[PDB]
Amino acid sequence: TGLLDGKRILVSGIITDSSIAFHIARVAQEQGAQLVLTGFDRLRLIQRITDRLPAKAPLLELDVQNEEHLASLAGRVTEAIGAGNKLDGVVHSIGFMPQTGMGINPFFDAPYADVSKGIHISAYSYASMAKALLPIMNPGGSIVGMDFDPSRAMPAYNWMTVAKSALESVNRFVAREAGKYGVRSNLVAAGPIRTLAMSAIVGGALGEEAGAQIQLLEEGWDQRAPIGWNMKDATPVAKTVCALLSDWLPATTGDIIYADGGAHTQLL
Amino acid sequence: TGLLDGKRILVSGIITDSSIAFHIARVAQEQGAQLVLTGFDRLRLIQRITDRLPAKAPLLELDVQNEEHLASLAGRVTEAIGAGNKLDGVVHSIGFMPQTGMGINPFFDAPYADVSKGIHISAYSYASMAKALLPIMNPGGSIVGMDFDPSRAMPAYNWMTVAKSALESVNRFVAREAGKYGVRSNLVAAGPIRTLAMSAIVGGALGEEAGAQIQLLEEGWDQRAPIGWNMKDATPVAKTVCALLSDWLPATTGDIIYADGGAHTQLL
Amino acid sequence: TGLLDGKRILVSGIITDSSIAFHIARVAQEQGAQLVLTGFDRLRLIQRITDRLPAKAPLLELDVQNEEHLASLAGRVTEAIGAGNKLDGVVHSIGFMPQTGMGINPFFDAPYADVSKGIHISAYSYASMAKALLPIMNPGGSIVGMDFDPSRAMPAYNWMTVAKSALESVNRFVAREAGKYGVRSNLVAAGPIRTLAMSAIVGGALGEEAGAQIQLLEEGWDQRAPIGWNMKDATPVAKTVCALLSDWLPATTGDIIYADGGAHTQLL
Amino acid sequence: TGLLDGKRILVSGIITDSSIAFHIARVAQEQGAQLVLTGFDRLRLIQRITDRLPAKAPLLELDVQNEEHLASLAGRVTEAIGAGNKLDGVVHSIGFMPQTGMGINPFFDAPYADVSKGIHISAYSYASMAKALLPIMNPGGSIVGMDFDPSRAMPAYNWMTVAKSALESVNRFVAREAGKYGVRSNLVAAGPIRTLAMSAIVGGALGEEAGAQIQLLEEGWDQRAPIGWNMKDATPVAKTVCALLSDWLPATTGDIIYADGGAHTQLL
Ligand SMILES: NC(=O)c1ccc[n+]([C@@H]2O[C@H](COP(=O)([O-])OP(=O)(O)OC[C@H]3O[C@@H](n4cnc5c(N)ncnc54)[C@H](O)[C@@H]3O)[C@@H](O)[C@H]2O)c1
Ligand SMILES: NC(=O)c1ccc[n+]([C@@H]2O[C@H](COP(=O)([O-])OP(=O)(O)OC[C@H]3O[C@@H](n4cnc5c(N)ncnc54)[C@H](O)[C@@H]3O)[C@@H](O)[C@H]2O)c1
Ligand SMILES: NC(=O)c1ccc[n+]([C@@H]2O[C@H](COP(=O)([O-])OP(=O)(O)OC[C@H]3O[C@@H](n4cnc5c(N)ncnc54)[C@H](O)[C@@H]3O)[C@@H](O)[C@H]2O)c1
Ligand SMILES: NC(=O)c1ccc[n+]([C@@H]2O[C@H](COP(=O)([O-])OP(=O)(O)OC[C@H]3O[C@@H](n4cnc5c(N)ncnc54)[C@H](O)[C@@H]3O)[C@@H](O)[C@H]2O)c1
Repeated sequence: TGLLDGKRILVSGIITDSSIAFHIARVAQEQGAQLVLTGFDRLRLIQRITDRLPAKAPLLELDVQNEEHLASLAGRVTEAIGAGNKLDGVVHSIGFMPQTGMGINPFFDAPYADVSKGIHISAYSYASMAKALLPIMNPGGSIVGMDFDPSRAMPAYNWMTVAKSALESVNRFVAREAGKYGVRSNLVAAGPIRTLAMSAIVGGALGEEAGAQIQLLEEGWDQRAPIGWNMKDATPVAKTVCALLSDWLPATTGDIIYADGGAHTQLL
Repeated sequence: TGLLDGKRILVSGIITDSSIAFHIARVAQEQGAQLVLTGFDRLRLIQRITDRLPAKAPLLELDVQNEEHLASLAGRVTEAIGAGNKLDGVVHSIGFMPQTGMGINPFFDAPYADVSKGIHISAYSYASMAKALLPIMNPGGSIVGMDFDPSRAMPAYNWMTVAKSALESVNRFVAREAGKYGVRSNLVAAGPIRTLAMSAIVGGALGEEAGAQIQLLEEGWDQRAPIGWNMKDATPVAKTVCALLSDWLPATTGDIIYADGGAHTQLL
Repeated sequence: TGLLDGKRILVSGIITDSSIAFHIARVAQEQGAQLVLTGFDRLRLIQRITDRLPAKAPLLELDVQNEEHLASLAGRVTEAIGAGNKLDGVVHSIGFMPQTGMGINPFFDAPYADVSKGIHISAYSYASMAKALLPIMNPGGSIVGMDFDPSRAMPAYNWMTVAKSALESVNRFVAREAGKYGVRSNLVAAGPIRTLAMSAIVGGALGEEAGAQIQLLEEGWDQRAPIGWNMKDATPVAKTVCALLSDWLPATTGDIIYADGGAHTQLL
Repeated sequence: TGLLDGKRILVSGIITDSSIAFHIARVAQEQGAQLVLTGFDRLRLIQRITDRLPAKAPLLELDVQNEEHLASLAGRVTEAIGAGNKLDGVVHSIGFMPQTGMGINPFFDAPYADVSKGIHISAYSYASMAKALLPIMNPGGSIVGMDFDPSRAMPAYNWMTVAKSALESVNRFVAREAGKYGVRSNLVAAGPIRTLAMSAIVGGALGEEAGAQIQLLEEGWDQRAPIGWNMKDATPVAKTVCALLSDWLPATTGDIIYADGGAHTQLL
């Protein structure tokens, strides 16, 4: 018997086969979950990547900055899962910050429009998704978002760290609203993961100094983590998201679970 | 298939049928775990209470303040589980603070010997148990302890809160040592639970003012918790301990999971 | 000898005589600081209110959302303090969240444009001010911003709490940039203060339920605070801002000082 | 006019001229405070070191583990400051952990008696001192203790970190009791300081690996700190203690002020 046997779960954020959400979707399906997927802009690309998941899952277009996509979301989901069926889980694995807000570009040089775009996609959208999906969620349901520990400032991450701080605050309020539906809302704070974007940054896409800093940050992470950290393996992160989607953390809400090898609990 | 299918788990802290550890033991057995239990002082009492668990589990005497009990523990466990078998899980559900360190008795009036006894049992023993059990634990293993959020001072709990602050610090160091064995170490910070001791305190066993404060603390907790809090139900806490004992939080260590209805994430 | 004797300090955020920044400006002048003030929109109003300060201070127009005001700020300040003189201190006491983002209006109903306006003014502007003022700041300088503890979600404050979480994150990055100039950056997290806006909210300006919640929040605050909390007295907050502007906290940066009567350190 | 003009302050913890408390005492006297000093065991040594302070200060014997010294403390202080005079400030700058609880000696190998001694001196004594001194403290008074950020586990510091976690918890309760006298209670969390004991540890007194780890910890600290960290300079720490002893942080209690160059607010 699967951990998510009989659960209907919406998974957003797949772009490539290295996306954290691809691994969340794989593990959830291995655990008996019936999935509905949401994708942004490049849907032909997303459909081909998701064809490799162990089971079939309908794909729906969702640009979190689009008011029409959000207003029609619940109707499109229920149409994909069948009338009279509701979701048991929602996975928010969406994040973006324009290049001006990250890397070698000075912190003070990011124009507000770019910061605002990044916060809209990375933080506000967590509330936006919950607003659209809570009316079609079952009691005992679970909303999970992806976080990167922003409690301390760090090189290169810059305004994305600010967006994550706002996300953690948004999550605590989403928990208040979700509670009225008998639904939990939590974040998984993951360690660094070698996604296509991350590999590009290490490769110097956002500047040499930013690349050097991010590579050093990842090395320090594995060193600190009492059980180590493998940036090339998103499976421990995917399993943690599934733990929160399950009935096994029923008294946890407005909270953050750290899937970071325990690195944030250690100084050196 | 059970969440803890094939896992060998040691569970300490059963005294009565309302002990949090009784519920941890029940849920773990419902989930396919094979248990070994440890009990303090009143073993005839503990054996009769544990007879009501869905499956048989050997009972071993363990006074955490006794150096001989700790030195012979691993040998006694392996004798109960069979030579060549190791533990996959350890549950520390032990806590005690002499009456002088709690309730209406003034904070400044607790003599050091009493505070020291309370910290020995409630905090140091987490390290003591890990030292005794880590040599007989399998990689991928998990040690879980019971916590009561001590980040803020609260009426009546007094020196027990101080002992919990020390426990959280001990846990982060146990995580460093346990990591070398491929073992995780975490705490479950539970909301208030109506154990025999708790009911006695509400009943005024530690003074009227302390009883009034603890009853008010519990009411505020349910009010704050976005999903509510049922002090009479230890099952959500027991399930959370099992989530940490499972393979579903594999990247979490030196950490604290809050099974408190989300009360600590809300101000009012 | 005054605490801020010989210091040139910029103070933003005065709108009325009950503004926290009015009290910051008064105490700073009582302590020998030479001030330059910034005001938003209603400058005739601000000039008349600031006429009541114990000493004269030049007033400069500053709309933090205006790119031209920010680009000319340093030039206007240096013109007011004299060529060859730099600032020793900067006070950010600016906050705003459109009504849709606060009170009885549901959390999910705040449109992004309103949230974005609120975050621009309340969080991004802390970075904006530092970018404009750091080139005209002396080593040993200090930037202070006003915070309202957003670590936990609370009724009514809603998106303003989210903006404060973003502000705390912005502050840690401003500290990195300010450090290069030998300048500190910190926040003062104040308890609730009966400003004109706060009195209006208690009076039901943002809805009855929000008014009731905010009044209850303030009462709980004084109760929890080991030294109490007087919402009608901004002087303890003003003194704390001056402590950070002084040479008496020289090793504190990227940090938060709580001037809340110790309420955040107590559960009940 | 001095920051502590007319204040009567008790300063414990002087052992050598590099003790943090020596610098606290110097800065306080430079700021007009009238001091009373307490010393442990080697009083002839302490008297000769304190002779170098800018002004005379009476020295009283105080072993925090001695019940008689604590019971007679208030009487001895009032005798030194004159009948009808009370203290305005108390500085707790006392810390000790037996060698078994620190360095290369394994975390699990520290016997409870040694851990208990270390917690008695380093944490319980903060409550012990407050109990003895609060009856002879004026309203508006301030108690300050010395902390080393224990929120994360770190190599070598081991059980001393556990003692600091307990100290932070003790401080929040001392704040509750001190509030009844109109007195504040706070901790100063300092960065690493090259005291005689610290230099000895870097020199390998607690083992080579511990020495290497502590030297690395200090280097990382200066690197992270946006304003840097000078382990050879206790003056910024001494000034911060004086800020808390002054009337300039009147709304801060049960709290922790970080005098660490802002290192704890930065990840890398
Ligand atoms: N990679 C890491 O090291 C790391 C660590 C911790 C947390 N996270 C977080 O995990 C989440 C997933 O990112 P990832 O690392 O797997 O990278 P990714 O690039 O694989 O996924 C990000 C996703 O966001 C989507 N997205 C962007 N703008 C959108 C919009 N307007 N509407 C809808 N979707 C939009 C993209 O299509 C993409 O699928 C993000 O929240 C990220 O911040 C990443
Ligand atoms: N009850 C609550 O509200 C609450 C909330 C959060 C956390 N906790 C924690 O949960 C844990 C379990 O306590 P509980 O609430 O179930 O109460 P309990 O009284 O049922 O269990 C405490 C156990 O500690 C054992 N113990 C005491 N001294 C011992 C010693 N010297 N050696 C070995 N065992 C010893 C007792 O025998 C008992 O089985 C404790 O750590 C407690 O602090 C309790
Ligand atoms: N009142 C409280 O209970 C409380 C508690 C903690 C923190 N704070 C914070 O203290 C700060 C000062 O607010 P206050 O409570 O004294 O109220 P206030 O209304 O007196 O001051 C807020 C100021 O922000 C200014 N402002 C708004 N939009 C601006 C813009 N576009 N450009 C420039 N300035 C702009 C206003 O002109 C006003 O002077 C804010 O950051 C607030 O969030 C308030
Ligand atoms: N040195 C650092 O890097 C550092 C950093 C942060 C915090 N701290 C803390 O600062 C405080 C002062 O220590 P320090 O670093 O200046 O070292 P220190 O050795 O100079 O001072 C410690 C003092 O504690 C006293 N003490 C020990 N046992 C005692 C007892 N039984 N009764 C009374 N006094 C007793 C000693 O006599 C000594 O004066 C301690 O709490 C320490 O943990 C030190």
